[PDB]
Amino acid sequence: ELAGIKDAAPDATFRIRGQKLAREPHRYSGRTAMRANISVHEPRQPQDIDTMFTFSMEGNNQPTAHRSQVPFAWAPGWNSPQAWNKFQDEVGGKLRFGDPGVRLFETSENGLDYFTSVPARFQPQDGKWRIAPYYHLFGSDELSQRAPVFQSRMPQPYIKLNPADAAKLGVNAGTRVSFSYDGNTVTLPVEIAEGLTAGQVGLPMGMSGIAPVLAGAHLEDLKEA
Amino acid sequence: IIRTPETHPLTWRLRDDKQPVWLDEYRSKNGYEGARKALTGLSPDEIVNQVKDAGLKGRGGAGFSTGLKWSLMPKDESMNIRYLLCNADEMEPGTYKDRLLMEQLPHLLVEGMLISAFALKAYRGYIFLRGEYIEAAVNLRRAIAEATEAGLLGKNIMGTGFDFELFVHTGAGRYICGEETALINSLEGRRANPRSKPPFPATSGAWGKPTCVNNVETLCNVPAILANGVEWYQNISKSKDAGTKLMGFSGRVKNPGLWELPFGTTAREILEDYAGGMRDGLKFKAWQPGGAGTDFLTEAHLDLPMEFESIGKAGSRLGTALAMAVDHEINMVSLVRNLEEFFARESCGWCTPCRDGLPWSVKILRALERGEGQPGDIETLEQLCRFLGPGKTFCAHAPGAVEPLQSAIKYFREEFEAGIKQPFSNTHLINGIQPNLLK
Amino acid sequence: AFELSAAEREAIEHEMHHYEDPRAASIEALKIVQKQRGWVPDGAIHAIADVLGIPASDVEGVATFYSQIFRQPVGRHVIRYCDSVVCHINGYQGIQAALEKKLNIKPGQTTFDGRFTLLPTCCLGNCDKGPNMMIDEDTHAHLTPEAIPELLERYK
Amino acid sequence: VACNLCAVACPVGCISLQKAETKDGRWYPEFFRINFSRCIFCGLCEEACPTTAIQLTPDFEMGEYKRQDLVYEKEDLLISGPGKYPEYNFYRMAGMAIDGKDKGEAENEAKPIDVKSLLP
Amino acid sequence: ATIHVDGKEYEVNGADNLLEACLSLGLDIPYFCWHPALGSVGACRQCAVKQYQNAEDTRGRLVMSCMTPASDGTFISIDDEEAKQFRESVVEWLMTNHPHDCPVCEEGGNCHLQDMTVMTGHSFRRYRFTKRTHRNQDLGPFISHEMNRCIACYRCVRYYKDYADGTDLGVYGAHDNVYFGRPEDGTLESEFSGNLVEICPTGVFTDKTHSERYNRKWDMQFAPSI
Ligand SMILES: Cc1cc2nc3c(=O)[nH]c(=O)nc-3n(C[C@H](O)[C@H](O)[C@H](O)COP(=O)(O)O)c2cc1C
Ligand code: SF4
Ligand code: SF4
Ligand code: SF4
Ligand code: SF4
Ligand code: SF4
Ligand code: FES
Ligand code: FES
Ligand SMILES: [Ca+2]
Repeated sequence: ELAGIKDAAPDATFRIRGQKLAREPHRYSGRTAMRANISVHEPRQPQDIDTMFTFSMEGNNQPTAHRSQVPFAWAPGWNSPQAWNKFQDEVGGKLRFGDPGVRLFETSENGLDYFTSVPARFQPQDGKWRIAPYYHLFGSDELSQRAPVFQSRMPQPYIKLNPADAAKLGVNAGTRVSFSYDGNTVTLPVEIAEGLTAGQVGLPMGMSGIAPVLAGAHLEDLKEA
Repeated sequence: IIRTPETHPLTWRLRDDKQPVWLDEYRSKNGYEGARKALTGLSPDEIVNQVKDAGLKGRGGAGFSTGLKWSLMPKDESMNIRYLLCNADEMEPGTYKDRLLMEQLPHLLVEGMLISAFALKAYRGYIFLRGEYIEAAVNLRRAIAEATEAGLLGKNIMGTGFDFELFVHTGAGRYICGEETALINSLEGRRANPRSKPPFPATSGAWGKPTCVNNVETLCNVPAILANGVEWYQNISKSKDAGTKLMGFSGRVKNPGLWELPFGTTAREILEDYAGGMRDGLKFKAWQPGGAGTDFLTEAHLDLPMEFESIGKAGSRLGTALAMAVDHEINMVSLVRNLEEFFARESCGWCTPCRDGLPWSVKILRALERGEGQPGDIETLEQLCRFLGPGKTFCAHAPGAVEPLQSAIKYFREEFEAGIKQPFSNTHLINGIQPNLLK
Repeated sequence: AFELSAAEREAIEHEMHHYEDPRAASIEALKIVQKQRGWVPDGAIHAIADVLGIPASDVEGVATFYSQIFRQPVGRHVIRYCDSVVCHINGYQGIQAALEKKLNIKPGQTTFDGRFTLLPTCCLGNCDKGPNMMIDEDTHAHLTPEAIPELLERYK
Repeated sequence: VACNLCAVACPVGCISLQKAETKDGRWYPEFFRINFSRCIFCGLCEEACPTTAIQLTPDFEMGEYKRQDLVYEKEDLLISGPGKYPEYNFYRMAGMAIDGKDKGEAENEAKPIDVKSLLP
Repeated sequence: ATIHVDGKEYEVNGADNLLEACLSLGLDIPYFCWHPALGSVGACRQCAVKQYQNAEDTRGRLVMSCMTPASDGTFISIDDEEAKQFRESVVEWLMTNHPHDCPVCEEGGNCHLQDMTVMTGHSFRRYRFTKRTHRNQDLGPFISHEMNRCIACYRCVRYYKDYADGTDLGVYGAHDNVYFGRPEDGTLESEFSGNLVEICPTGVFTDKTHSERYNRKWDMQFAPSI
């Protein structure tokens, strides 16, 4: 099934007229002084036997090179991101020699059949709160939330409640409520979400201490802390 | 000076006490007769053809014929939504005509609205005003309400099944709103940046619908053509440009006013026989034929007919035909500095040459006024004048902006050379670097 | 904090009934707020944006694009004098000097009591009777420098 | 100002530095090292410096015992005076706002006109 | 379609404008305001070429290649003397207010205006008057704002409003006091606000995360990745 990945990128023996592809621009600087604080002896340049790129400027990055992988856009006279116009066959279209990436599967001729599993309508039962997922672009991802720059853009950990459910619980906007899931009692402050359907409660998936697997689960013993 | 209706179709119903003409007085003096004829006996395309072969031209300054512009409307019946706009901005300096027709004769404008909106099949009409004409706004709104309660505005106008609605949109004081595409953009509530052509406003104008933008003077000229006929309108003046026009002189003259004359009247008659000549102790130096956005002309150009072709052959524009006279007591550098400061501070900021070259010429002329000119100054001014003409900029505000500068440079270069006193010094010295002394 | 009045909101709705798009009432809404409060405060942009359904960015751009919409507080009267070409020919400079001598302020500033705010303006359309001045809703023609303090004493 | 023009203009590549910013926003090099065992004293860095910060004094006695001591860090490069150019200041010409220099306070810079100003 | 650039015949797509058709052929035409993903508005007036009516036409007319359709049998010239002078003049007019900030700017070495001034051959300055300045805004922890370095090319407003449908950034001001930014200090609300660091041809919008540990583009070891 994974036979397509052979055509994703050419192997490490791929050369453009005998030479490799450069990683850094040809005017890379400081080559004899980046490592001078450790030792004055110039070390071996790192050898990249895995791929067709090299860890130096001794390579090919011409706009007319027959390849699909471009490390960066640079043309003589075009040092801006507008060098991609020189790196395309036509401006605004595809790359000059085809875009990288290969489809793993084609479209099947015959499709599936109709799924008869029609679910019943949602019934808000007492004492159990269904988890509505509120994803955020900054925070839901496992790796992006660890970025210290994202913490300023990170929203505060907030739990969303219907006005009717908030009135039933007697809680306002901003007050702290505590809920337990899988023997883990955590406390969060409350926003009031008008469009949320009653009997649910809204949680931000991917937060610190809140798993994204909680979507669609039920919440017990939600109460004001 | 008597004003018979045969030779003064626009201003023969004026009142001597500077009071507006209301609905009963307008209808007593043959009012809404062309409106009645056009709505009863004439098809809209017949009225468009009559305006086309009557030789009526636009009075906003472009000189474009209105019949040809009305013929650019789409013939598709699926787009029945249509808009007709009046450029009642009148923000060009030296222009005071539209204030005169639309402060004390609003029913003529209303009748022109009705006739042109029926001919264009326009279901709505707007008058894009300016914020500084309060009395004109009050008179237009009162006349519109009076025409509404008299059955001439609204649904089923005079039993013809044509529904037309008229609105007044008071502007907020920006000169670029006088441009027709920018007028449309300001009508929609956006920043008044103009639009590129093609597409024209006729194909897709206000809110994407077919739209016709016309001056106050042209829409006032229309009901006279519809009432007194077309062959009468062609026989008003024996010139290429037919019909009467509001022309007049202003600025240090005995009688700075405004008159209605047939086309082809030479500029000395409007200066001496009507404005009384220049004032006591002031001799003639120059004159602008169209106001702030035209080329200056000398004494020898005073015996020239005020037509589009004659002034265009002379190297200028007729414009609004409201000439301003400059005596010798006013320095040309100061006057051009004031003109360029107005044009630089009324730029819309869309396209680079006008936006970042008019302030440069402003600073150069301000340095010339105080006598701080440097070598290479007039060269920079004529460089800017060459590279701000038609086609280079997005709209025609910048050609009209650099027209007076190049005209005063061509005709009065000795006054600009007097301000060049300082030697050229762009770079201050740096201790430890020998300068590159260019020869 | 800025809260729109009921009369302001009613006038804005009646104005946006006239156009097919609610964005077209932005200039008239800003002018209505300007007429009611002298100038356009910071929360007025958000209020007009929430009423009209258009974002506050283009409302602020419209309010800053047009010179007759004031985004800074002004005095009880706005004296606008025509600095254009014909009034320069007719000599508006003496009128401006008389105004600066009476008000003791430069153009673009307001008096310390909030009475007058002096501003140059565009062509007022009265070039045949120039020079011309424009206090809040009244224009004046054939101005002389000696008649300026007599003219300005009828505005409290 | 740690603009890295000297490092790229150096044909031997014996310059390394890193840009850092203070609280006010001015730019300085976090570190700065020259490999004098590699430098050919070609003077291209001083020619390419847009602030005239780096200069070549008339001093030649730079012999050394070990090659590790030929790498001159920022402690051995910053001197107490302006060197061969006594009165130049890049921040007087620069358009960026720093401590003690507001917007419009540089050479040939007008005061910032606000978009809310009542003047047309 | 068939075009003739400097007397040389080329075959191009007839629907596209002259700017992208000529940039597809490798010809070098200056441009600021036009973007391949945003369309033509004809703002910067930098893309001027000299179009002739027919083959035996010598006068011509200065048009903008981004708003000129690449119709069949078009005759244009790129390196005409008047066209080159006008393009250098447009660069100079953009240079009358650009601050002396290139050593202390993050877009140095990656600046479209730098490459575009060097490409047009403009190197001599004859502007001796003052330069306008603008106060900056706090545009959140990602985008750093420096309004002095703007050239009013209207790319940011066009992308952020027409393309990304963002509502908190726009253009204000007037004739030469145009201000591109938020109406008040605050974080940019759109989820596609990062593309302003390359949509902007100058260093008005800069990557503040990169601006912390900044180094120039020639010092970057790059790689393609996902
Ligand atoms: C900068 C500029 C300002 C203009 N101002 C006006 C104006 O105030 N009134 C007007 O009728 N036309 C004005 N025009 C001309 C319009 O573009 C257009 O000719 C007019 O709206 C209708 O033309 P018409 O006379 O054929 O009806 C202006 C044009 C430009 C370029
Ligand atoms: S010439 Fe350009 S910047 Fe000037 S007013 Fe017209 S479109 Fe606006
Ligand atoms: S003088 Fe030395 S440090 Fe300077 S550019 Fe030349 S080799 Fe590099
Ligand atoms: S020494 Fe000069 S050239 Fe080198 S980074 Fe500093 S300012 Fe730039
Ligand atoms: S901020 Fe950048 S993208 Fe926006 S108009 Fe200015 S130069 Fe263009
Ligand atoms: S954005 Fe301005 S300061 Fe930065 S490199 Fe470009 S021209 Fe220089
Ligand atoms: S020039 Fe002042 S009123 Fe027209
Ligand atoms: S690229 Fe054509 S005018 Fe901007
Ligand atoms: Ca590897």
